[PDB]
Amino acid sequence: EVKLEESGGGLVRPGGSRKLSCAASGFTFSSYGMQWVRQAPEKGLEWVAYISSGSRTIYYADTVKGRFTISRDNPKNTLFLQMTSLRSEDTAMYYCATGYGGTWFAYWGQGTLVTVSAASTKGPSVFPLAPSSKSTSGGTAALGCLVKDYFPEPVTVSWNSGALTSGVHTFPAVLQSSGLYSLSSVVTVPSSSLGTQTYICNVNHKPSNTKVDKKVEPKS
Amino acid sequence: QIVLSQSPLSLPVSLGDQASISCRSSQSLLHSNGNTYLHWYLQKPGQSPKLLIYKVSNRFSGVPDRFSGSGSGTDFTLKISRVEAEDLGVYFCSQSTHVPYTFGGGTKLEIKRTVAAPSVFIFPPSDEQLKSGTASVVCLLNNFYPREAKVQWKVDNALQSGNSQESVTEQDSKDSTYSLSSTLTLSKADYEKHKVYACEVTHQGLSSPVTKSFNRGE
Amino acid sequence: KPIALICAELYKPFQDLFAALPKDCSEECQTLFEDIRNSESHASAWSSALRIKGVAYAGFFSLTNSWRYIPEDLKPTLGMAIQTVFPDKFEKFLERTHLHPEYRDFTPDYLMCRSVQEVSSVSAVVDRFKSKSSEKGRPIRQEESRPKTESMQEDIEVDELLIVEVGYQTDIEGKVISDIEKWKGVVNLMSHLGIKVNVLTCADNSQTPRTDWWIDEKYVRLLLNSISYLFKELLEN
Ligand SMILES: [Mn+2]
Repeated sequence: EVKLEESGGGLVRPGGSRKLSCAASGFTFSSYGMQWVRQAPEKGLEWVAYISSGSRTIYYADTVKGRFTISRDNPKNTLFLQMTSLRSEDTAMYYCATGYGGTWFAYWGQGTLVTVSAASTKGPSVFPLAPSSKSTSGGTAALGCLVKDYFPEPVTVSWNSGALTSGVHTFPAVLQSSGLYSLSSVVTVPSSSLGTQTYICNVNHKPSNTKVDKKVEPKS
Repeated sequence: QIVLSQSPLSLPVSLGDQASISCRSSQSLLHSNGNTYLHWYLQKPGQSPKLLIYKVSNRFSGVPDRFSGSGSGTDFTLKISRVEAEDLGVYFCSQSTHVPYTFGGGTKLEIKRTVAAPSVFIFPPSDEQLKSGTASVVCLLNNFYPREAKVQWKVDNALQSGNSQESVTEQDSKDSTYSLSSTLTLSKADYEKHKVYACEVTHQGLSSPVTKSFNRGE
Repeated sequence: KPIALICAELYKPFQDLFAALPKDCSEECQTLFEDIRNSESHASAWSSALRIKGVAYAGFFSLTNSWRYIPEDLKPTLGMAIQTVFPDKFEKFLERTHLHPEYRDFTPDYLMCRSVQEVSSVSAVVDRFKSKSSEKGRPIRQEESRPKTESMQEDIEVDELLIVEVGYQTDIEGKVISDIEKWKGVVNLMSHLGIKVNVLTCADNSQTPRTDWWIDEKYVRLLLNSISYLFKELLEN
């Protein structure tokens, strides 16, 4: 099975550097050109670099020329990307890819997220969005959590430790002008269940090693 | 650079129907070796891209035969013969004939469904947040289709600008609807100088714009 | 000293030379040495010595690189290499060379293609020249045709040529520069034909340290002890 596994992402301050790696398995890695592609959040794909199988030919996108270096260690089945003088516009998910016989992107990794920013890692403030008559329709009530002012991204929300998945909408984060992120997560439930059913939102933010379990109750 | 122009930007399509996506190249993609390096990818929401078609019309191994490509020179098309719910996501053409390798901006395949009006709910700021000196008011548009919607805030009937942000889910894989949150953020002080907090929602599924509101102290 | 006494003083160093040259090369260098022995003027002898200098170097260049020495007359022109290697494009070659017909007759020291002599790998040759140029500061110039901004491809092999220009002269920079300037037009012509060619040019002189030439050190001692001493004794006397 062809697989590509990227590593090395994380938080980096503007002007800083990072080295990304991609472990290749399931094919003779040494015979094939290797590529890096990136995707800024909520944007399209943007090709980054190519390296021939024997490293004789290397291509760069103009945006990264003079700052990024692609390279490979064929005995180690590993592809690299040295990133330097990073800018916030480099904030992206970085994928390694290969054609396994051509210059098209046949095989992709799961990607690794690079965040370039001077904002400081902060776990989220979690506030309940309480069910009420203003959030009810028929026999259905909406409730949720506001997950405010955390950094950098991935945060994960679950409801009742993941037992509650029907009707859950966790919204994509919005980058605030403070440099921090915020989102909300809502769920609709039977309004008859209020008073009897405990609703707890579980906010996990691994970058700050913070985990928040907020209980959402109807207010009085 | 070679510019790839995709049309349409978004392609609402009913289950079972055919879909066609166009990709136009700003220069011929015919390589001097005789091949044409125009390729088609699908990116399902929250996943990494998948190759569908390489060199114009070659279907990648494992790819369902409902996908096909054709064209030459500067004009290329991807056909989905019979759309499936799984085919939801963004479709990119890309070329590797010329350095830099480039992508089109993507076509968002949208599954058609019957019109659904949004359920509109409003959430006053929690007491926990008000103690921290800020008030966020959340307005929620739940389970609506199509996506076009207009949401505005009015505090004591005065339109608000510059103090709200909005976020939309991807199209739901099960019921094909969208949800949208809009968050108005006031300082606690500004929040305590007003009474009526209202969210006005326009959507083609509503007989008229809906104003969901609350009075602060209640 | 009489020309015929210079040849005698350097009969052994020129036998060691002719003994190491490719068969067709040493036969040429031998005919020229005789003309120099029977030279009736310091002019004609110089002109003969000049031709030995270049011919003997080109043979030691073929030796070091394990290529074939092809006497000038038997060397292919640019038109002959495309005719035979890119026949589907020779007609368009001729059409695009109406205002520059001289391009067709260009005749490098080595006109090779990848499996007109054949070479295992064109990219390998270019890497060796670029390596020595970077490690030893040896002036080279290199040009690769490239239609538009086309990328290399991994799914198909293309036929490709390699054009090499060598030289043994005091002005190493001027040669690499003037060589690469003569091929620029054709390089841009191949680009417009979709033909992949690589032009390499280098040069050595006698002040170049013996371990840093484009020919094996042994060949260097063979040329300095013979063609160089000659030039010394040819002017002085
Ligand atoms: Mn020459």
